[PDB]
Amino acid sequence: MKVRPSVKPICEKCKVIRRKGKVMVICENPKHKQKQG
Amino acid sequence: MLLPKRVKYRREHRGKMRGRAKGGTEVHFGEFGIQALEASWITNRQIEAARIAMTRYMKRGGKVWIKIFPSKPYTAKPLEVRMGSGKGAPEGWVAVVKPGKVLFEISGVSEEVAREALRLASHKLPIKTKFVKRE
Amino acid sequence: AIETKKVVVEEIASKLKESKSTIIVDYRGLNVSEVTELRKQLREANVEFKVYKNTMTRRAVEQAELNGLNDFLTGPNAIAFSTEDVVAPAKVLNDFAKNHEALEIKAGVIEGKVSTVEEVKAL
Amino acid sequence: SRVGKKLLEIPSDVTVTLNDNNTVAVKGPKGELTRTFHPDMEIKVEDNVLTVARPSDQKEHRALHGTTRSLLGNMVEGVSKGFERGLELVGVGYRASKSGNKLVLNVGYSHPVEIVPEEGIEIEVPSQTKVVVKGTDKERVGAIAANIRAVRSPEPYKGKGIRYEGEVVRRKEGK
Amino acid sequence: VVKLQIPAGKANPAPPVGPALGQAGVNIMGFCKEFNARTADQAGLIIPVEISVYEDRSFTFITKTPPAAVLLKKAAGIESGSGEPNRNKVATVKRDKVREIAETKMPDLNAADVEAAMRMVEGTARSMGIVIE
RNA sequence: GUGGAAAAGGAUGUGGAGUUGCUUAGACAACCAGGAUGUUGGCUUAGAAGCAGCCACCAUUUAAAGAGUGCGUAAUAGCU
RNA sequence: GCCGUGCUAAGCGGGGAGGUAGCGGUGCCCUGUACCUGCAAUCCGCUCUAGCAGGGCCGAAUCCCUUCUCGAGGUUCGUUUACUUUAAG
Repeated sequence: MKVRPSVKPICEKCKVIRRKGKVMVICENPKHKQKQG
Repeated sequence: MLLPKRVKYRREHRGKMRGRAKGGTEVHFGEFGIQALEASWITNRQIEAARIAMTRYMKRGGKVWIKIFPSKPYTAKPLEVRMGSGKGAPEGWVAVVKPGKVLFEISGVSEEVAREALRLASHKLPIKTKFVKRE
Repeated sequence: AIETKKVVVEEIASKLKESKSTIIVDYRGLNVSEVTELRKQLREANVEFKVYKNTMTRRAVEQAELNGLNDFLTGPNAIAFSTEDVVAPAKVLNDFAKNHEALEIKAGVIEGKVSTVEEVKAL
Repeated sequence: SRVGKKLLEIPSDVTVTLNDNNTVAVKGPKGELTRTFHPDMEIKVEDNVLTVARPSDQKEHRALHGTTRSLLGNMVEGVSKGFERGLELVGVGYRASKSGNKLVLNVGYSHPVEIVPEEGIEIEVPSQTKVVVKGTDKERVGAIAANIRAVRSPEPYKGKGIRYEGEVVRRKEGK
Repeated sequence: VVKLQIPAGKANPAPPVGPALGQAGVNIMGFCKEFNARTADQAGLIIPVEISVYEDRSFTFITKTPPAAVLLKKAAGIESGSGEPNRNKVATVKRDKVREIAETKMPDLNAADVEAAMRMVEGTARSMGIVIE
């Protein structure tokens, strides 16, 4: 995870999922997994 | 590092800002411009940092077209002194910016790279900001 | 969208002077099969046969309504179109029959294509 | 581009019934599955024809209208044929075998790991490494498969432990 | 099926090819005599050989024409061509030599015609900047 | 639990008003097929052939193959 | 070619958990009776596989290849002792 209040897709394989009140991202590369707040 | 080489009076009032800019309401000299929406002070270091951001990302261009120059000096007292006993020393220079002011102009660079350069440099200024193109 | 109309009307101009045609199904497009088929039709005959594959119902009915209203069976799926102006095929059709039956994929066991009148057993 | 208003059909010999307003019970050749929904949905059963009907088309009504047809269709082929998840295990000494009505694992641990199926969902060992779970409901089969994987999740450096049939795992080089 | 660009210099030892010949299931030394007999017809060149194993465990070896721009280095007089594209142009090759090079690969290529073949050699020669006269 | 405390910034949250290409001569997705040849692009690695880069931006029948976006010790695989 | 005069060099250990479809090496066992300093393992010389600088070699091959060996280790089985740790009875 990367808990950062700025979440944007690093690579083009990332897609954003609006989950539980915190807009996460999910990608095949686990380094690109982050969630705000 | 933008410096007026001579000023009449090196200390002057802080001034008040209200209302839109008198001039510079439209991008006229380049083809893509950037606009202020909120009025505040912008310093030498902020102008210089934005110019380094634009020039170093674009690595090419006709020219950079800075559209504002800081003339107002602002003063500071030395640290931890009892307040009073005369106005402090001049510390730096400030360009006063009202809303509807084009800050930077760009000519000769294409669409998305101009958009990326102006976003990358508008992130380095304290004021809310909008892109604009020339009619 | 009118470029579709230009390619339609030039294919109508082709098929009006076209005398003969041969059923080829555009599935199972393996490279060695299609290169050997194209090289052997280069050996057999001229280059007049086409590689055009688009078989939507706006194309086949528009080709059929001027001439040859038997394209309802060739409406679905994908059928390449071959145009033959020079020499009446017979040994060429037997060549197509033999290289379809002795492996090297099938043709649907002769779907048939209306040269002037042909539905069954193009040989 | 719509999955909600498409038509689904009972393939053969699978009985369906509506005993309460939004509780549907389906008995196929394998067994019986019964589920309950909120009453805003509407289901009608013609002979080998099932139709779904929503009162209004809005943000979450569209979601529930799509997912109820997907759910009912998925459970009717599940009660038709059953469903399979296979699990491989990669390792030079890793073993998994069948003990009665239970499944025993020994992968790395001093104690063996016991899995006790209770819901009539079968686990079989065709080989020492390959194991299969076969069941009626996709939710329960996936839950049991995830429960087996959580005993040892696969590790990135050497491909080891429990994994699914054909999925890819990340390869990290250790020096 | 596997491909091996066997030169006429040496086909015997293990450091050049090794397991590529070893893992095919055919004896390596048992066909080196046939490889040398096929190579001596075109000796002084690098012949590609395709080794194919059928379902009946039968091994077939097919030799082909050498790759393009092999004789272009000999026509230039320099073994290694110019690695900088299209501004260092030393090899000035006549169209008669271009036609001969195309004619040597009339059977091997899948190009339509001699015009397609000279387009092929233009597309190859434009990478290292070889002048075609 | 906004109401009932607060910013630069981030987002397929949502309600309104517009603009713009495809829009049944069948779109976006889904599934089934196609993925080659010169050519293993050079030349330092006798290893690189997409696995670093001086580097082109060809032609074949293709409206499909770009000298290439991807498991891969370095090519060779169900693969995109 | 009997041999003699001024001079040499290929070369002066390998195998078996090893590393690149790559040899040498700073564990381990061996015959050693075959030389010394440095670089070289979350590594270096380096590619007909020779580890890289010099010298101690009469000096050319009995030391470059061929039954010329079993043996000093890497092994699906060891039901043939027996010990030791967790448990179906």
